Amino acid sequence: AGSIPGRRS
Amino acid sequence: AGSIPGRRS
Amino acid sequence: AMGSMERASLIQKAKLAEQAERYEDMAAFMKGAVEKGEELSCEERNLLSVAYKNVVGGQRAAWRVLSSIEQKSNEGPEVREYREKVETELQGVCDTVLGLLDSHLIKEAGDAESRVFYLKMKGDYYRYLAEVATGDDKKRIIDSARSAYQEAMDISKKEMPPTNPIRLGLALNFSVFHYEIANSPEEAISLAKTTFDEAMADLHTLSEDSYKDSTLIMQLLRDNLTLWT
Amino acid sequence: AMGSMERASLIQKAKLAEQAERYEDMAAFMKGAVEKGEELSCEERNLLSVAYKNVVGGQRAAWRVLSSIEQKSNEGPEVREYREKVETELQGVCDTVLGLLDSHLIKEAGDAESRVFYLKMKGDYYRYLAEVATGDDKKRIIDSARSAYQEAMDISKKEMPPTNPIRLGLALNFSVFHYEIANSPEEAISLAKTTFDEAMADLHTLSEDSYKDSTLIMQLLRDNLTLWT
Ligand SMILES: *Cc1ccc(C(=O)N2CCC[C@@H](O)C2)cc1
Ligand SMILES: *Cc1ccc(C(=O)N2CCC[C@@H](O)C2)cc1
Ligand SMILES: [Ca+2]
Ligand SMILES: [Ca+2]
Ligand SMILES: [Cl-]
Ligand SMILES: [Cl-]
Ligand SMILES: [Cl-]
Ligand SMILES: [Cl-]
Repeated sequence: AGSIPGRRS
Repeated sequence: AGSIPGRRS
Repeated sequence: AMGSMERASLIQKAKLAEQAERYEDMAAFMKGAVEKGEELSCEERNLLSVAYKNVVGGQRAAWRVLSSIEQKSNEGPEVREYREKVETELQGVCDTVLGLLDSHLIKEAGDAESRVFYLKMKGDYYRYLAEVATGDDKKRIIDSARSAYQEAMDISKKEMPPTNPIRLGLALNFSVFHYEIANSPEEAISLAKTTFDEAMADLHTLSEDSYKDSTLIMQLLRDNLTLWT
Repeated sequence: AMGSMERASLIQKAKLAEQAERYEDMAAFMKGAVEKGEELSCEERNLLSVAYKNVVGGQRAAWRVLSSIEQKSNEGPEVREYREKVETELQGVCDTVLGLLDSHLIKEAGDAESRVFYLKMKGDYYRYLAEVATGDDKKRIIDSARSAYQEAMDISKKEMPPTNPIRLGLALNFSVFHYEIANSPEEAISLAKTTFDEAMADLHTLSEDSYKDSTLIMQLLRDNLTLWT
């Protein structure tokens, strides 16, 4: 189950 | 130019 | 720690650290920027979020490796001790982020896009605390996560279109909260389905670039539904 | 820092940290193990080497990103300042490793396999210092790297078979030193070719598992030769 990856910005 | 990766042991 | 550095230099160095994949530095620079006391712009909020998500993401991955080893051994004290050390470090990072949100990002956030963003953050970092929680407070931590997510949901439904990427990512993560933390898989599935369908019906209003942003997160909802059903 | 923890617990936790990809922790645990004062076994030497290679590998990658940005901008002080911070942190890690080798790993290393291993390490961490060096000491740092590699080469040629993986990896890295640091590409190419050919001629003596270990490093020599010729 994936949350928002949110690791690139 | 690659040295010994040496990152896994 | 960053008190003597200019706010704009902190922001510039957070961007550099992101390029260098130095996420611990990135988070410290963004912590310093928050502590300057000014509100954060949209871009700055994303820098804050990306930095701590990477830091705690590495801690969570390590904790899961160590928890798995620890469980296999319960079928010396070193594995438990080291899992505890990593767990304590993770909790400290979550507490630091929650402290920034509470002092004073959330209370100064008046626009829907900032307020929902920070409350989603609050739900996420309590969710990370809940992942490792066992004792007297696992239930209170879970309810703190739920309450933050719920307030963010209520605002996002009133103030944002169904395709707004922050609204979609909030619903994605709240559905993961339901599935993984709250033992409510039916609520997780219902939320992800309703979120996906209401976004689909709003896509016709979007530009080409907004369409790309929204459909990317819709695919993440669909990936979860495929895994859950 | 690790003075109160048992040596065997430090070693066990270094292995756990490797599994958790927590290389900073791994290096601190192995630093503590070295500081117990006992010699290191073959496996323990590898743990020490893997830990610091990962730590400094991440620092080198970050330094190169930041150096590249800095050079583009020279065609505020933030990029230079942040590159300097990363550079200082890298130099401190290299100095820490060199300090462990000097106090007192190298002087207590009597067997060829340990002595060549530590001297190769010494050459590698001076090479990393040379990569970022500019001022009064770049030449002395380069000669320190050369001297360590040379002593290791002399021992490995006398005491180890041409297929020994430590002998092959030493020659690989000394050839990279020649090519990248010493501005001697012909010496780099000659060393890699002679090392490869003398290993090839010794492969017939090896077991299936030793053959795999040796041919893997021979392929790295060949990859460099392909890039250099
Ligand atoms: C929590 C969260 C949700 C969505 C995103 C995202 O993909 N974007 C892209 C374009 C607009 C940005 O504000 C956010 C990130 C985090
Ligand atoms: C510097 C260096 C050279 C070679 C290796 C390596 O591949 N091995 C595998 C089997 C024997 C080990 O001692 C070393 C690692 C580092
Ligand atoms: Ca100022
Ligand atoms: Ca003891
Ligand atoms: Cl520990
Ligand atoms: Cl405000
Ligand atoms: Cl800096
Ligand atoms: Cl000895």
